[PDB]
Amino acid sequence: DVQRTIEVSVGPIVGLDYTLLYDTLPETVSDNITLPDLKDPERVTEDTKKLILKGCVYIAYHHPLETDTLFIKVHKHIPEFCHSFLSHLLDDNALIDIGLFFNMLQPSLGGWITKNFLRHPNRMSKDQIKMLLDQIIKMAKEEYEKVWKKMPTYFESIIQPLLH
Repeated sequence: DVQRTIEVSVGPIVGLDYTLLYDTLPETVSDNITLPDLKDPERVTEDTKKLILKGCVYIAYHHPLETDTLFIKVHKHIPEFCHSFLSHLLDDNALIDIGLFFNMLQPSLGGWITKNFLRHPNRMSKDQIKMLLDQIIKMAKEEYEKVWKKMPTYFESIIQPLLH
């Protein structure tokens, strides 16, 4: 029975417990996917990728104490898990154009978003970080070369302060 649990809990992201992830995601997400979907972004539709990513942002916002086993086995690995799903949805030389991305955000977050916040996401509040990550998922489908090509890692850098 040890092998039965290894089979289900272990997947592509090292250290992530896929059974605890499936259990922790909101039912609005888990009503629409299975645990094997979490292990294989390529077999998931674009819209279901976005639904999983939005769920990850939600449980990152509502994370448990960082000493809990659940945090170590799930939340600690959400940045890498989101990087994977984002890469599939959408290079060590390319950069992230903060100035273009700031303009892209004006219709949705222009009332409060600042260049400072985009350079230093750990300076945002938890509510702001959540709003930025949710907005990135909403927009995801020139700008590709400058912003979207680097977004999987930039998104990873934004959600990490949400976890603490």
